[PDB]
Amino acid sequence: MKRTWQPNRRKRAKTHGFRARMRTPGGRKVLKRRRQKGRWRLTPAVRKR
Amino acid sequence: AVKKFKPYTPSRRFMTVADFSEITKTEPEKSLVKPLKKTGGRNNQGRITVRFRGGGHKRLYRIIDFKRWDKVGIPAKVAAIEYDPNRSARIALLHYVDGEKRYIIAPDGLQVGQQVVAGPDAPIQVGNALPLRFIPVGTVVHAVELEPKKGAKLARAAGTSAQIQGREGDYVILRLPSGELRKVHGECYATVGAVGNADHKNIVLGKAGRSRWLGRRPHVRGAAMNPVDHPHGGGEGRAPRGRPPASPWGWQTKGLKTRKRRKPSSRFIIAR
RNA sequence: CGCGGGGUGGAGCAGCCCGGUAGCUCGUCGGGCUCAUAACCCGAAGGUCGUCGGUUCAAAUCCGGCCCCCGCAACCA
RNA sequence: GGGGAACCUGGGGAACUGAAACAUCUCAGUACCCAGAGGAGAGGAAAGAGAAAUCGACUCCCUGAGUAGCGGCGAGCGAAA
RNA sequence: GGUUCGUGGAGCCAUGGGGGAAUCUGGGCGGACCACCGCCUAAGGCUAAGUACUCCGGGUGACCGAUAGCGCACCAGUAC
RNA sequence: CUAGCCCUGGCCAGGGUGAAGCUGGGGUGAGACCCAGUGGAGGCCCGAACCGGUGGGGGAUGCAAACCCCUCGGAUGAGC
RNA sequence: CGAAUGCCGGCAUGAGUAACGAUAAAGAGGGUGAGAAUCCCUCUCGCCGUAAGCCCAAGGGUUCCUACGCAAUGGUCGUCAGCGUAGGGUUAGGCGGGACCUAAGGUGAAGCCGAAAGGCGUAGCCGAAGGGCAGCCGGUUAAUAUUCCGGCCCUUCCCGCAGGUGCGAUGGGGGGACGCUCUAGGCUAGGGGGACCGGAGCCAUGGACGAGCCCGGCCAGAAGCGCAGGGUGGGAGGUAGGCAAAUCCGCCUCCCAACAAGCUCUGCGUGGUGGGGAAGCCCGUACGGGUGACAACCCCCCGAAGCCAGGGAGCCAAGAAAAGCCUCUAAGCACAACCUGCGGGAACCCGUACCGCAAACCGACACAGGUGGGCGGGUGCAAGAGCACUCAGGCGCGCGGGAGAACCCUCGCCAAGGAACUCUGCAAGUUGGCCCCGUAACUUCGGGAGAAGGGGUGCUCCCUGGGGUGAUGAGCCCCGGGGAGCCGCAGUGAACAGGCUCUGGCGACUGUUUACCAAAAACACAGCUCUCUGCGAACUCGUAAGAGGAGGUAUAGGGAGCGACGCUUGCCCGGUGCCGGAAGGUCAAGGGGAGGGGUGCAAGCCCCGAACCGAAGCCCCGGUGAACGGCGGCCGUAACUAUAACGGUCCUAAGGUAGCGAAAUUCCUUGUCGGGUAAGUUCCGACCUGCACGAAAAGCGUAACGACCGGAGCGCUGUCUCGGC
RNA sequence: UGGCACCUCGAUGUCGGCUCGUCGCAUCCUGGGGCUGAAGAAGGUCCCAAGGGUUGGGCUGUUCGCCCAUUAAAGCGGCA
Ligand SMILES: [Mg+2]
Ligand SMILES: [Mg+2]
Ligand SMILES: [Mg+2]
Ligand SMILES: [Mg+2]
Ligand SMILES: [Mg+2]
Ligand SMILES: [Mg+2]
Ligand SMILES: [Mg+2]
Ligand SMILES: [Mg+2]
Ligand SMILES: [Mg+2]
Ligand SMILES: [Mg+2]
Ligand SMILES: [Mg+2]
Ligand SMILES: [Mg+2]
Ligand SMILES: [Mg+2]
Ligand SMILES: [Mg+2]
Ligand SMILES: [Mg+2]
Ligand SMILES: [Mg+2]
Ligand SMILES: [Mg+2]
Ligand SMILES: [Mg+2]
Ligand SMILES: [Mg+2]
Ligand SMILES: [Mg+2]
Ligand SMILES: [Mg+2]
Ligand SMILES: [Mg+2]
Ligand SMILES: [Mg+2]
Ligand SMILES: [Mg+2]
Ligand SMILES: [Mg+2]
Ligand SMILES: [Mg+2]
Ligand SMILES: [Mg+2]
Ligand SMILES: [Mg+2]
Ligand SMILES: [Mg+2]
Ligand SMILES: [Mg+2]
Ligand SMILES: [Mg+2]
Ligand SMILES: [Mg+2]
Ligand SMILES: [Mg+2]
Ligand SMILES: [Mg+2]
Ligand SMILES: [Mg+2]
Ligand SMILES: [Mg+2]
Ligand SMILES: [Mg+2]
Ligand SMILES: [Mg+2]
Ligand SMILES: [Mg+2]
Ligand SMILES: [Mg+2]
Ligand SMILES: [Mg+2]
Ligand SMILES: [Mg+2]
Ligand SMILES: [Mg+2]
Ligand SMILES: [Mg+2]
Ligand SMILES: [Mg+2]
Ligand SMILES: [Mg+2]
Ligand SMILES: [Mg+2]
Ligand SMILES: [Mg+2]
Ligand SMILES: [Mg+2]
Ligand SMILES: [Mg+2]
Ligand SMILES: [Mg+2]
Ligand SMILES: [Mg+2]
Ligand SMILES: [Mg+2]
Ligand SMILES: [Mg+2]
Ligand SMILES: [Mg+2]
Ligand SMILES: [Mg+2]
Ligand SMILES: [Mg+2]
Ligand SMILES: [Mg+2]
Ligand SMILES: [Mg+2]
Ligand SMILES: [Mg+2]
Ligand SMILES: [Mg+2]
Ligand SMILES: [Mg+2]
Ligand SMILES: [Mg+2]
Ligand SMILES: [Mg+2]
Ligand SMILES: [Mg+2]
Ligand SMILES: [Mg+2]
Ligand SMILES: [Mg+2]
Ligand SMILES: [Mg+2]
Ligand SMILES: [Mg+2]
Ligand SMILES: [Mg+2]
Ligand SMILES: [Mg+2]
Ligand SMILES: [Mg+2]
Ligand SMILES: [Mg+2]
Ligand SMILES: [Mg+2]
Ligand SMILES: [Mg+2]
Ligand SMILES: [Mg+2]
Ligand SMILES: [Mg+2]
Ligand SMILES: [Mg+2]
Ligand SMILES: [Mg+2]
Ligand SMILES: [Mg+2]
Ligand SMILES: [Mg+2]
Ligand SMILES: [Mg+2]
Ligand SMILES: [Mg+2]
Ligand SMILES: [Mg+2]
Ligand SMILES: [Mg+2]
Ligand SMILES: [Mg+2]
Ligand SMILES: [Mg+2]
Ligand SMILES: [Mg+2]
Ligand SMILES: [Mg+2]
Ligand SMILES: [Mg+2]
Ligand SMILES: [Mg+2]
Ligand SMILES: [Mg+2]
Ligand SMILES: [Mg+2]
Ligand SMILES: [Mg+2]
Ligand SMILES: [Mg+2]
Ligand SMILES: [Mg+2]
Ligand SMILES: [Mg+2]
Ligand SMILES: [Mg+2]
Ligand SMILES: [Mg+2]
Ligand SMILES: [Mg+2]
Ligand SMILES: [Mg+2]
Ligand SMILES: [Mg+2]
Ligand SMILES: [Mg+2]
Ligand SMILES: [Mg+2]
Ligand SMILES: [Mg+2]
Ligand SMILES: [Mg+2]
Ligand SMILES: [Mg+2]
Ligand SMILES: [Mg+2]
Ligand SMILES: [Mg+2]
Ligand SMILES: [Mg+2]
Ligand SMILES: [Mg+2]
Ligand SMILES: [Mg+2]
Ligand SMILES: [Mg+2]
Ligand SMILES: [Mg+2]
Ligand SMILES: [Mg+2]
Ligand SMILES: [Mg+2]
Ligand SMILES: [Mg+2]
Ligand SMILES: [Mg+2]
Ligand SMILES: [Mg+2]
Ligand SMILES: [Mg+2]
Ligand SMILES: [Mg+2]
Ligand SMILES: [Mg+2]
Ligand SMILES: [Mg+2]
Ligand SMILES: [Mg+2]
Ligand SMILES: [Mg+2]
Ligand SMILES: [Mg+2]
Ligand SMILES: [Mg+2]
Ligand SMILES: [Mg+2]
Ligand SMILES: [Mg+2]
Ligand SMILES: [Mg+2]
Ligand SMILES: [Mg+2]
Ligand SMILES: [Mg+2]
Ligand SMILES: [Mg+2]
Ligand SMILES: [Mg+2]
Ligand SMILES: [Mg+2]
Ligand SMILES: [Mg+2]
Ligand SMILES: [Mg+2]
Ligand SMILES: [Mg+2]
Ligand SMILES: [Mg+2]
Ligand SMILES: [Mg+2]
Ligand SMILES: [Mg+2]
Ligand SMILES: [Mg+2]
Ligand SMILES: [Mg+2]
Ligand SMILES: [Mg+2]
Ligand SMILES: [Mg+2]
Ligand SMILES: [Mg+2]
Ligand SMILES: [Mg+2]
Ligand SMILES: [Mg+2]
Ligand SMILES: [Mg+2]
Ligand SMILES: [Mg+2]
Ligand SMILES: [Mg+2]
Ligand SMILES: [Mg+2]
Ligand SMILES: [Mg+2]
Ligand SMILES: [Mg+2]
Ligand SMILES: [Mg+2]
Ligand SMILES: [Mg+2]
Ligand SMILES: [Mg+2]
Ligand SMILES: [Mg+2]
Ligand SMILES: [Mg+2]
Ligand SMILES: [Mg+2]
Ligand SMILES: [Mg+2]
Ligand SMILES: [Mg+2]
Ligand SMILES: [Mg+2]
Ligand SMILES: [Mg+2]
Ligand SMILES: [Mg+2]
Ligand SMILES: [Mg+2]
Ligand SMILES: [Mg+2]
Ligand SMILES: [Mg+2]
Ligand SMILES: [Mg+2]
Ligand SMILES: [Mg+2]
Ligand SMILES: [Mg+2]
Ligand SMILES: [Mg+2]
Ligand SMILES: [Mg+2]
Ligand SMILES: [Mg+2]
Ligand SMILES: [Mg+2]
Ligand SMILES: [Mg+2]
Ligand SMILES: [Mg+2]
Ligand SMILES: [Mg+2]
Ligand SMILES: [Mg+2]
Ligand SMILES: [Mg+2]
Ligand SMILES: [Mg+2]
Ligand SMILES: [Mg+2]
Ligand SMILES: [Mg+2]
Ligand SMILES: [Mg+2]
Ligand SMILES: [Mg+2]
Ligand SMILES: [Mg+2]
Ligand SMILES: [Mg+2]
Ligand SMILES: [Mg+2]
Ligand SMILES: [Mg+2]
Ligand SMILES: [Mg+2]
Ligand SMILES: [Mg+2]
Ligand SMILES: [Mg+2]
Ligand SMILES: [Mg+2]
Ligand SMILES: [Mg+2]
Ligand SMILES: [Mg+2]
Ligand SMILES: [Mg+2]
Ligand SMILES: [Mg+2]
Ligand SMILES: [Mg+2]
Ligand SMILES: [Mg+2]
Ligand SMILES: [Mg+2]
Ligand SMILES: [Mg+2]
Ligand SMILES: [Mg+2]
Ligand SMILES: [Mg+2]
Ligand SMILES: [Mg+2]
Ligand SMILES: [Mg+2]
Ligand SMILES: [Mg+2]
Ligand SMILES: [Mg+2]
Ligand SMILES: [Mg+2]
Ligand SMILES: [Mg+2]
Ligand SMILES: [Mg+2]
Ligand SMILES: [Mg+2]
Ligand SMILES: [Mg+2]
Ligand SMILES: [Mg+2]
Ligand SMILES: [Mg+2]
Ligand SMILES: [Mg+2]
Ligand SMILES: [Mg+2]
Ligand SMILES: [Mg+2]
Ligand SMILES: [Mg+2]
Ligand SMILES: [Mg+2]
Ligand SMILES: [Mg+2]
Ligand SMILES: [Mg+2]
Ligand SMILES: [Mg+2]
Ligand SMILES: [Mg+2]
Ligand SMILES: [Mg+2]
Ligand SMILES: [Mg+2]
Ligand SMILES: [Mg+2]
Ligand SMILES: [Mg+2]
Ligand SMILES: [Mg+2]
Ligand SMILES: [Mg+2]
Ligand SMILES: [Mg+2]
Ligand SMILES: [Mg+2]
Ligand SMILES: [Mg+2]
Ligand SMILES: [Mg+2]
Ligand SMILES: [Mg+2]
Ligand SMILES: [Mg+2]
Ligand SMILES: [Mg+2]
Ligand SMILES: [Mg+2]
Ligand SMILES: [Mg+2]
Ligand SMILES: [Mg+2]
Ligand SMILES: [Mg+2]
Ligand SMILES: [Mg+2]
Ligand SMILES: [Mg+2]
Ligand SMILES: [Mg+2]
Ligand SMILES: [Mg+2]
Ligand SMILES: [Mg+2]
Ligand SMILES: [Mg+2]
Ligand SMILES: [Mg+2]
Ligand SMILES: [Mg+2]
Ligand SMILES: [Mg+2]
Ligand SMILES: [Mg+2]
Ligand SMILES: [Mg+2]
Ligand SMILES: [Mg+2]
Ligand SMILES: [Mg+2]
Ligand SMILES: [Mg+2]
Ligand SMILES: [Mg+2]
Ligand SMILES: [Mg+2]
Ligand SMILES: [Mg+2]
Ligand SMILES: [Mg+2]
Ligand SMILES: [Mg+2]
Ligand SMILES: [Mg+2]
Ligand SMILES: [Mg+2]
Ligand SMILES: [Mg+2]
Ligand SMILES: [Mg+2]
Ligand SMILES: [Mg+2]
Ligand SMILES: [Mg+2]
Ligand SMILES: [Mg+2]
Ligand SMILES: [Mg+2]
Ligand SMILES: [Mg+2]
Ligand SMILES: [Mg+2]
Ligand SMILES: [Mg+2]
Ligand SMILES: [Mg+2]
């Protein structure tokens, strides 16, 4: 029953990435409230090598 | 001609493929004068704009010569005839003395080893390219420029052929494959002859499959969709149009002329 | 049994909406033409305008009931 | 060059609702988007107001006034001296 | 488009398009318009103060008192 | 996730039928054509993986927010 | 505050009830321990084996190993653990990425466009399981190893010495470079054998010390050699092309060479040399360690879908780029510089534990689901990755114990009958592999065909014909034919393996579909017609720029409808649509001002406003039906009745032709006749008063296909009589 | 078959079949019995009386119904 969540590092760092948010003017605003709100994680955690 | 197949399978009972007799000796293309990575993909930046396009065999573009006036005088021996998968018509690979090789959308009657050339000088004969106005009024030609030095454009679709009717001051009258009569500038080069493989029009795809090979995706009829999707759709149990036949977008499809009126192009044309 | 149209000499239609007279084609009847019939020519006759009541000075024609004929409707159940 | 809770100017700019239906009208130049400004910003020394031959840059508060007016003259909106 | 002004007798201040002056006996305004009579000088620019806000610091409360009070008095914008 | 398309890779046991072409023979003025043999075609056939999901039964606070079992469809293609 | 299926919290009821997550299965003796069916050990037993076993990628992130433990988590127990605490553990120039390349796509100097945010976009840059690039076999740890160590073998950089040479670019050229299907010639992994070689041992219960039983008979390896095969003509003249230049490529001409030889480059053997190396027996918690050995390490046969590989043949749908790498010359420099030897140095960053078809990934769970790549042994069954059993290896699924009721599930069998069951033979049966007979209508000649329906199939001895490896013989494998004979109820002896005919409707056909109630007669489809489009095409996305169309150009693009194929596709443009009409009527801003008005003492300043000139559209004239659409009513007549070819009359734009027809269309209607059945509202054939068929929303047919829907029959059956065990 | 709409629209699942029945009598059969246009045998009709029986098939989703073959008979109706 193949589900909705199929993990993929690149796909995730490239989609909701920090540099991604910066690229777009809407991305910026996200962070902006994420900061204002006082979140410990602005972007999702996902690493590599 | 065209080969037919014994019906040892349905979808074969009617299939026919163009024979490749004059396909000279080839198969592989000249890797200099072409090919070029051909950017395949059925739409513009983003959305799709030409429905039912997609998939279907890989393809390498053949950068063919469309302005022979480049090398006036310099002649060429017709090296061979190749299959180009980007155009109904066949093509000719020629060797100029100059040492430069080019491909020329090949005309009917064209023979390997035979010779040809371009320029005012040139003799009126299959393959030679001349400024329209230096052509014998009434001699059919193919590959024709529209406005001088702006490349070839009319007639280049297999069996296609334009014909001189007469000339006026600068222009010469031409009857394009559309029966339409038009005037073109004398300076526009045209290469005498008449394209070839005039049979293409007689191939029978045979099976839904082959239409995908070419790269043509299944085409949904309007009367199948739903109102939201198309002007022809709903109530079902089949149904007549119920309004003048329309396009997905709304314009009448049978009749309604679309050539814009106030065009500059007119004043140079006289009916289709 | 809802809604709409209609029923005029032997046949098929018009007249009615804007009430006072009922017209047309065919057929029917007499005369002619032809050896004779048909065709054709001349002339003629022929109708409670479904039916019962009502409106008016007067009704096919305007109003109402009854009857018959045709068209559409009879759905969510 | 980017940031800053609100406040500020400008460039854009809705709809639900109200009208006991809805279409002009209202909700509103409101929400939200964008750019810029700074501890403020805006405005500011008259081609002004208005009837007094009068006042005298701008800004902000109270009155004037829910007046004058505006308005499917409906719902409602609403100054300045 | 703005003004109370939704074409209305619609002026005034802005303009997108078109036409297109003048230099002070020149030129705008006083709610169509004209004549009187007044008012003011447009098409460059700057300017404190009084005003608004409160992330931050402090003071008070006929304010709350751990289901209340900020979502968090507790390592919460966390765990999840 | 799901739909489509673009770039680059991968996958499809084993069987079966046997097209065109060739070669020889036959035939004819020359042919078409007729035989064998070779040959290997095809949204061709039987059938695993693989992709499906036809009928029936179970499951129905499940093993499971779509599953299990038997049984079927396609399987070099508009294939996965 | 009692109520808002109110909000938060707590605790009840059902209930000691249903459950405890695949019916692959367990049993005993020792151990340990406060306490064990549940943990360690050993012996039996069962299950997986194209796996339920190995290796890799993603994802997960310490779950790896070890020492202590058991409150909680493990659907029971727990002395165990993937759980708690603590400590170890993941070692490279050559493996994978980065210091190399380019794909789609991103981004993007120029430059374009946008009210702002921002949208495009040339070169370049980023971008990979694609390209390019230097390593194998062993030993070692509790836990890492193509990294540590051993043996053998390579790769670039910098410097140095010796020797060649016009050396040299981000530029020119070559190459890299490429499809699908079918294939050859050799090899290899891998496997089967052996009368031969090496081995601890065993003769058990009647028999055998036998060319017996049983275990094992290899792996890596530079140079040079061989044995396969891939690559590539050498010269000389010219030269106007490869956007500078070339001695290079590309062209012409002439010499030699020519299904080769030569030079090259792989693979495969062999190779100096190095390493491994059962069974069984002995210790032994664990699960390793000796011994076997100075182990032997040889011969045949089968053999890849893997290698040689850019090999070959055939076909059309005609099959990436860039760098490395060669070569050619530019500025330069020619004491440089490259090229070749040989020495000596230099050689970074990140990953490397462990699970990995799963109790460690995606499914809230130790969830009977889902997850890409490679290896995946042996025997048999015609083949195979199938089926049955079994190696290596790994498991008995984290609740058990007894009983032996109903009832449910899954399964087996059955008297006689056989579909009488039922909406329907739904379900279940029947049939099923292979070899050989033998097969009808109809047909688009292919098909229908595995049509149907038959027989054979085991084992023993004899005779004999062909293949491949040796060599033309031996053995070893692989294809046959004939002749006798044995035994069972039965010989594809178990497991995998069509039930079959006849005749209708729909769709031609293989395909698609409502992920999670519909797979269909619906969609698609080749094909046919219509209509737009002459190229800065038409159409589509976009405010624009730009882009798709297309690096296409009417044998092509877009839009629509029908929908293989055959035979056909009637009549009507009155209304609507679309096409054509340089005339008319109407027609808005605008032009034009007849003439009127408000003001001033006036010059003037301001307003109106009729002619008449003024588009497209509309009206008006024509066309057009595989454009939207439409395609009559009433009376009357013939040698008996009946009907009605014929007629009369209204009405129209015209008044349904062919062909079909109680139909996927028929209301009345189980229409009326025939056919099938003992009996037939359905079914097949007819007839036509077609409520309300009918010609590309096609008409009527049609071979072949349909997990489509309907009606017969044969076979066989627990579907049923009617249940039973 | 309807009319009314009274409880139920925070839900009272509708035809038919199968299974399991049970009740009524306005008795289909078998028991009594009066009449009779009752010789007999058969019937007709009406009165008592359900105690117990009340078949199997073909066509239809059918209930009903039409048939085939029998029978002592092949009852009708209530129980959402
Ligand atoms: Mg989820
Ligand atoms: Mg992805
Ligand atoms: Mg090629
Ligand atoms: Mg290239
Ligand atoms: Mg984009
Ligand atoms: Mg493909
Ligand atoms: Mg098409
Ligand atoms: Mg279609
Ligand atoms: Mg539809
Ligand atoms: Mg849409
Ligand atoms: Mg629409
Ligand atoms: Mg429609
Ligand atoms: Mg319909
Ligand atoms: Mg024409
Ligand atoms: Mg009524
Ligand atoms: Mg009458
Ligand atoms: Mg007479
Ligand atoms: Mg007469
Ligand atoms: Mg009268
Ligand atoms: Mg009267
Ligand atoms: Mg309705
Ligand atoms: Mg209904
Ligand atoms: Mg800022
Ligand atoms: Mg604003
Ligand atoms: Mg609204
Ligand atoms: Mg309202
Ligand atoms: Mg409303
Ligand atoms: Mg307002
Ligand atoms: Mg200020
Ligand atoms: Mg002031
Ligand atoms: Mg208010
Ligand atoms: Mg108004
Ligand atoms: Mg306004
Ligand atoms: Mg004024
Ligand atoms: Mg202006
Ligand atoms: Mg003045
Ligand atoms: Mg002004
Ligand atoms: Mg003014
Ligand atoms: Mg005034
Ligand atoms: Mg003033
Ligand atoms: Mg100034
Ligand atoms: Mg200031
Ligand atoms: Mg404070
Ligand atoms: Mg304090
Ligand atoms: Mg208190
Ligand atoms: Mg709180
Ligand atoms: Mg706080
Ligand atoms: Mg605190
Ligand atoms: Mg998927
Ligand atoms: Mg799809
Ligand atoms: Mg792919
Ligand atoms: Mg064959
Ligand atoms: Mg010959
Ligand atoms: Mg043959
Ligand atoms: Mg042949
Ligand atoms: Mg062969
Ligand atoms: Mg197939
Ligand atoms: Mg098939
Ligand atoms: Mg299958
Ligand atoms: Mg595989
Ligand atoms: Mg299923
Ligand atoms: Mg079920
Ligand atoms: Mg159930
Ligand atoms: Mg099948
Ligand atoms: Mg198959
Ligand atoms: Mg209360
Ligand atoms: Mg209970
Ligand atoms: Mg119980
Ligand atoms: Mg459960
Ligand atoms: Mg229980
Ligand atoms: Mg369990
Ligand atoms: Mg035990
Ligand atoms: Mg024990
Ligand atoms: Mg156990
Ligand atoms: Mg054990
Ligand atoms: Mg032992
Ligand atoms: Mg096996
Ligand atoms: Mg597999
Ligand atoms: Mg398991
Ligand atoms: Mg990982
Ligand atoms: Mg996890
Ligand atoms: Mg941990
Ligand atoms: Mg240990
Ligand atoms: Mg322990
Ligand atoms: Mg515990
Ligand atoms: Mg547990
Ligand atoms: Mg559990
Ligand atoms: Mg426990
Ligand atoms: Mg475990
Ligand atoms: Mg632990
Ligand atoms: Mg090393
Ligand atoms: Mg690795
Ligand atoms: Mg470096
Ligand atoms: Mg570095
Ligand atoms: Mg580079
Ligand atoms: Mg890089
Ligand atoms: Mg690119
Ligand atoms: Mg930029
Ligand atoms: Mg961009
Ligand atoms: Mg790059
Ligand atoms: Mg490659
Ligand atoms: Mg690579
Ligand atoms: Mg490389
Ligand atoms: Mg490497
Ligand atoms: Mg080697
Ligand atoms: Mg390990
Ligand atoms: Mg190792
Ligand atoms: Mg080493
Ligand atoms: Mg080397
Ligand atoms: Mg030197
Ligand atoms: Mg030298
Ligand atoms: Mg050189
Ligand atoms: Mg030089
Ligand atoms: Mg260079
Ligand atoms: Mg170089
Ligand atoms: Mg190059
Ligand atoms: Mg090729
Ligand atoms: Mg081979
Ligand atoms: Mg070997
Ligand atoms: Mg071997
Ligand atoms: Mg073998
Ligand atoms: Mg063996
Ligand atoms: Mg052996
Ligand atoms: Mg061996
Ligand atoms: Mg032996
Ligand atoms: Mg031997
Ligand atoms: Mg021995
Ligand atoms: Mg020995
Ligand atoms: Mg021995
Ligand atoms: Mg010994
Ligand atoms: Mg011994
Ligand atoms: Mg011995
Ligand atoms: Mg013995
Ligand atoms: Mg042995
Ligand atoms: Mg042996
Ligand atoms: Mg080996
Ligand atoms: Mg070796
Ligand atoms: Mg040469
Ligand atoms: Mg030369
Ligand atoms: Mg040159
Ligand atoms: Mg040059
Ligand atoms: Mg060679
Ligand atoms: Mg070699
Ligand atoms: Mg080697
Ligand atoms: Mg060697
Ligand atoms: Mg050794
Ligand atoms: Mg050993
Ligand atoms: Mg050893
Ligand atoms: Mg011990
Ligand atoms: Mg032991
Ligand atoms: Mg030893
Ligand atoms: Mg020893
Ligand atoms: Mg071989
Ligand atoms: Mg292979
Ligand atoms: Mg091969
Ligand atoms: Mg290869
Ligand atoms: Mg090849
Ligand atoms: Mg070769
Ligand atoms: Mg120089
Ligand atoms: Mg040097
Ligand atoms: Mg060197
Ligand atoms: Mg060295
Ligand atoms: Mg090193
Ligand atoms: Mg490791
Ligand atoms: Mg590892
Ligand atoms: Mg595990
Ligand atoms: Mg593993
Ligand atoms: Mg799996
Ligand atoms: Mg796997
Ligand atoms: Mg595993
Ligand atoms: Mg476990
Ligand atoms: Mg977990
Ligand atoms: Mg478990
Ligand atoms: Mg699982
Ligand atoms: Mg899990
Ligand atoms: Mg899948
Ligand atoms: Mg899978
Ligand atoms: Mg194998
Ligand atoms: Mg064996
Ligand atoms: Mg096997
Ligand atoms: Mg056997
Ligand atoms: Mg087999
Ligand atoms: Mg298996
Ligand atoms: Mg098995
Ligand atoms: Mg064995
Ligand atoms: Mg084992
Ligand atoms: Mg495992
Ligand atoms: Mg065990
Ligand atoms: Mg269990
Ligand atoms: Mg386990
Ligand atoms: Mg038995
Ligand atoms: Mg049996
Ligand atoms: Mg029986
Ligand atoms: Mg029997
Ligand atoms: Mg039977
Ligand atoms: Mg029978
Ligand atoms: Mg039956
Ligand atoms: Mg029956
Ligand atoms: Mg029955
Ligand atoms: Mg049936
Ligand atoms: Mg069945
Ligand atoms: Mg059988
Ligand atoms: Mg059988
Ligand atoms: Mg035949
Ligand atoms: Mg048979
Ligand atoms: Mg048989
Ligand atoms: Mg035997
Ligand atoms: Mg003999
Ligand atoms: Mg023999
Ligand atoms: Mg032999
Ligand atoms: Mg061999
Ligand atoms: Mg034999
Ligand atoms: Mg005997
Ligand atoms: Mg026998
Ligand atoms: Mg026998
Ligand atoms: Mg068998
Ligand atoms: Mg058999
Ligand atoms: Mg069997
Ligand atoms: Mg079987
Ligand atoms: Mg079968
Ligand atoms: Mg059929
Ligand atoms: Mg039918
Ligand atoms: Mg179909
Ligand atoms: Mg058809
Ligand atoms: Mg569909
Ligand atoms: Mg599907
Ligand atoms: Mg569905
Ligand atoms: Mg389904
Ligand atoms: Mg299907
Ligand atoms: Mg057609
Ligand atoms: Mg547009
Ligand atoms: Mg088209
Ligand atoms: Mg077209
Ligand atoms: Mg259709
Ligand atoms: Mg059709
Ligand atoms: Mg018409
Ligand atoms: Mg018309
Ligand atoms: Mg007309
Ligand atoms: Mg027109
Ligand atoms: Mg005017
Ligand atoms: Mg005017
Ligand atoms: Mg005046
Ligand atoms: Mg006056
Ligand atoms: Mg004035
Ligand atoms: Mg006009
Ligand atoms: Mg009009
Ligand atoms: Mg009709
Ligand atoms: Mg009929
Ligand atoms: Mg019938
Ligand atoms: Mg019929
Ligand atoms: Mg029918
Ligand atoms: Mg009958
Ligand atoms: Mg029957
Ligand atoms: Mg009948
Ligand atoms: Mg029809
Ligand atoms: Mg019709
Ligand atoms: Mg027609
Ligand atoms: Mg039609
Ligand atoms: Mg038909
Ligand atoms: Mg048919
Ligand atoms: Mg199909
Ligand atoms: Mg009632
Ligand atoms: Mg209700
Ligand atoms: Mg309730
Ligand atoms: Mg309820
Ligand atoms: Mg029922
Ligand atoms: Mg009684
Ligand atoms: Mg009696
Ligand atoms: Mg009966
Ligand atoms: Mg039936
Ligand atoms: Mg009853």
